[PDB]
Amino acid sequence: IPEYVDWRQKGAVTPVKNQGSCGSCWAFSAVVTIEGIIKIRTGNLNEYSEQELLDCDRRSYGCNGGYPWSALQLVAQYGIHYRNTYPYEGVQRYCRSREKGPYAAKTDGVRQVQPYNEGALLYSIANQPVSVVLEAAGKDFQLYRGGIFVGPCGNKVDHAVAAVGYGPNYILIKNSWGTGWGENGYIRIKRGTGNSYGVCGLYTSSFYPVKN
Ligand SMILES: [Cl-]
Repeated sequence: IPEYVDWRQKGAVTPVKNQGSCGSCWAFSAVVTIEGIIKIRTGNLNEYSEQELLDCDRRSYGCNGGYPWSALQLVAQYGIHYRNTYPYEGVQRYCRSREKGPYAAKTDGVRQVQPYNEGALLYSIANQPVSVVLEAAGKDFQLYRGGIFVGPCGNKVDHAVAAVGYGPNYILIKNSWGTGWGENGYIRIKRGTGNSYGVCGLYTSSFYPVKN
């Protein structure tokens, strides 16, 4: 695998968003991976709808929270519309996918990374952006501005984000808290400690879509 990865430099990452007060991190996580795989597979970089997942993933709980893997399964079975055709309203509503015309994109499956395994996650990121989870409730994570973050933070994960790259001592993470948080919306999380959870629980639960 390469020494350095950054899918932004391949034009596979859309601008940073802000989820607001809604508990929709799981949908923003999933869309990052969708935007990435469609660019890698088709050549187009486009913004897809987090609201559609919020409204239509019957296995999640709207603004109470949810699962990136179930969002990705829904996109594998049905598809997803463009974000501008189905914009973010910040509250759950009824599923309006049928009123939006044919889907803009569709994947063919979902895969899971074996947990607590830094190298398995690195291998997946080299192929495409990966949905991951972490503990974001600590003040240190909330006040982060740049550099390689070593914590403090525990492993009680609570927040889905996306890994869009890595380097020798870090993994590169795109958050959905606006550009005003972190390194222009991003954080470099330290890798290579002697902790099997990863720092901030980073290796707890990672998934990615597949698209023939
Ligand atoms: Cl280091």
